[PDB]
Amino acid sequence: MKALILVGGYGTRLRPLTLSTPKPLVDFCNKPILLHQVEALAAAGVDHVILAVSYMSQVLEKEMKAQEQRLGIRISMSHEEEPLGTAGPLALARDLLSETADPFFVLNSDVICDFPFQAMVQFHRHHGQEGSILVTKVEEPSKYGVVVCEADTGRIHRFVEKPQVFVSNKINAGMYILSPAVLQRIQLQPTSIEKEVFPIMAKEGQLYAMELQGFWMDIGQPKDFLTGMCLFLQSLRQKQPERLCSGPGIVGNVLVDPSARIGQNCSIGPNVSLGPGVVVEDGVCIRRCTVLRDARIRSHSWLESCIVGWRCRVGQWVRMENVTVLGEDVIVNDELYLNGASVLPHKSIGESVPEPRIIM
Amino acid sequence: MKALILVGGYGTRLRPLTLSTPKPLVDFCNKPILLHQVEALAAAGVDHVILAVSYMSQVLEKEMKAQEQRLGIRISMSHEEEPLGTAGPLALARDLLSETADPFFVLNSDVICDFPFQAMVQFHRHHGQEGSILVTKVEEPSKYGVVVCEADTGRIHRFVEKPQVFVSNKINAGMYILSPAVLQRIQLQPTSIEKEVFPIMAKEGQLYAMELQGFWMDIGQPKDFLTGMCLFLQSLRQKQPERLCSGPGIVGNVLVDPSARIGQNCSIGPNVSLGPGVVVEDGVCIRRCTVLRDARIRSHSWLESCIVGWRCRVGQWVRMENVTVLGEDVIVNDELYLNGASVLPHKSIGESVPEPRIIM
Ligand SMILES: Nc1nc2c(ncn2[C@@H]2O[C@H](COP(=O)(O)OP(=O)(O)OP(=O)(O)O)[C@@H](O)[C@H]2O)c(=O)[nH]1
Ligand SMILES: Nc1nc2c(ncn2[C@@H]2O[C@H](COP(=O)(O)OP(=O)(O)OP(=O)(O)O)[C@@H](O)[C@H]2O)c(=O)[nH]1
Repeated sequence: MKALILVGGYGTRLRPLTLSTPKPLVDFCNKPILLHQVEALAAAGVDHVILAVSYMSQVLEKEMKAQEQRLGIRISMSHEEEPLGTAGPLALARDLLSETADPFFVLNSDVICDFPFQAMVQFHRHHGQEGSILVTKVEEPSKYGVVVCEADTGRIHRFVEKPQVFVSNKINAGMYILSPAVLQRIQLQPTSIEKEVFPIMAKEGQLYAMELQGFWMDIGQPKDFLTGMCLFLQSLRQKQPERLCSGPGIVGNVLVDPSARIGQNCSIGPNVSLGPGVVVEDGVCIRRCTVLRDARIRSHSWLESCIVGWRCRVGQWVRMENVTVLGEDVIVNDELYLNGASVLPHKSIGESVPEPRIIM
Repeated sequence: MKALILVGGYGTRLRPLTLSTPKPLVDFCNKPILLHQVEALAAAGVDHVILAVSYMSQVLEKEMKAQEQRLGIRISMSHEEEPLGTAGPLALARDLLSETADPFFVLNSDVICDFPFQAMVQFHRHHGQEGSILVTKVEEPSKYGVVVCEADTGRIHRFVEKPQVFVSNKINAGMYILSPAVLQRIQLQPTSIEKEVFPIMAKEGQLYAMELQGFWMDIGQPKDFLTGMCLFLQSLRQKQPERLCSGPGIVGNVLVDPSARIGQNCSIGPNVSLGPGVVVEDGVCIRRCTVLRDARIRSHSWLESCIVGWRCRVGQWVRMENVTVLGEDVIVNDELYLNGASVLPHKSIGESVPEPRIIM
């Protein structure tokens, strides 16, 4: 049993992180999201995964070929020149998914959740048709495409792409299991699967919907990165509570790498990830922020709801609030205020940014 | 006699273009800026030109070994692991510029002008001292650092970085002729030369200043890129008037590459440089704009004062004004309006941008 991962290129959202390394290679709770997905996928028992990339990503082939030898499952490498979309990647890796008539996982990279792989296999064997789709609950139907499910069967009736009508609560979760006949329906042109291929299958009624328990987040956006951060630390607190670092100046769910250093007399608040090799100085308050690797946060700073990129240097007495994202190698001078500043990589900030704008 | 070229790392202005190719590799009037500078340096008779990179730029390595076998002059590549700034590159390549006791050029890449190399050599031999600076006029002194000039000697009494006192009209033009004893003064720490080293040479009175006639531009900025493109097409009109393409639907000084295609019944206005392989369709008005290579502009569009990146697709009835820089592979949909839209690469725009803002 095989599994395709969609990890083509350039996540548009969260652009200051995607400009430096690819979107599946950014560090989500001190680990890339692709390592989370292939880690759970080898926990499922999938033999070999296949990864479909349009962007040339030599650092990603380096990481995945080290990870292929690290974990014990093989990794084949679907390579594309022109952006092939989301359906086209199944049709390039076509003959290999045609080699065995057995249902295969199809996964989006930007979703982090608690993966029910074998329960989804068991649902797909229990319903016995072509495609199985994973759906979740949200609180805001006016953002994502709603799907309507029948009770006790989970069959699709209609796939609706726009909101504001309220025919259904449930939302695409980005996990599919597909049969090879679905792949026979997919052509090599760059078209999207969820835009047309899932719509005719829903018009045939071929898809069925399986529901999750909870803890789902697409983290393709930076505010969605921070909410999925918050929910992943809550799920780690409730599954492996010895892995979060606890202490006297530590509040809530805090996960700290062993390479990370935390200074004397500072209160690190709830729902934070500190990357490997970060240096926190004295008097620094960190709440709901994600600090990626080798980023030094100097003394007496205050930081709320932010993404500090790799090898940054925020000075002393900087205030940082409202989901500002720093790119790689961003130096922030002393005594500055950042609110909504999406700062591009290799920038030096000496102004305060009172209002949300992009610094380049 | 040789020349050092500051070439290295991530020009933060002109960023929509900098994120795809390096800053000396962007095409300025159907030619990269570095090919302009090395082309003029080989017209001067410089033996070998050394360029100092800190950003890993393998494509620059690639076009520079192609240009090494093109122009007949050797190219040496000083490599820096972390940023050494603009004085550090003098110190890293310092044993090569210490091999011969000649005065050497050191150049900024973002300056495009009519290069008076041998006149600067004659001026440096006449004044007979340590360092010679090129200076030029400006219309607003409140933007750039001013430098005072004595008549009939050209010596620099004082170097002022900050404006708004009006002691001098003249501005640094980005070309220096330096002795080996300047590079014995120079140090291996990432300091910049125009911060500290030129100020203590001006403090010793050791600097002298040579004045340009006209046609100077620093094109590190996109509006400055368009103004320098206007000035370069004016100087190209007065020097090689048979190289600019003339026609019935062509107004002003227009440079068209031989691979570029221009459709019927369209009005290409003044100061327009079309790159190699661009496709201008039927009824497109383009004034004051720079269209880089492989970019298609579909029918009935209107473009004024804009930089169209590589492999773009501007749709039909699109209006673009106010220095809207499109990055690489930007698909603008039909019937849109862009005013100041500084669009990042690999974007698709479906909305009008009425005010100047950054689209990521
Ligand atoms: N390999 C390949 N992967 C692609 C291509 N287009 C999209 N993908 C992947 O498709 C998956 C899901 O698509 P999206 O949720 O829209 O993510 P995205 O393509 O990164 O776009 P944004 O997140 O909005 O910036 C992502 O993991 C992408 O990496 C492609 O052309 N080639
Ligand atoms: N090779 C090397 N080159 C550098 C470095 N820093 C600056 N340079 C070069 O110094 C030259 C002049 O500096 P600037 O005019 O400020 O240009 P810039 O470094 O591109 O910065 P911006 O144009 O404002 O984005 C440019 O051609 C840069 O390529 C460096 O750290 N390593």
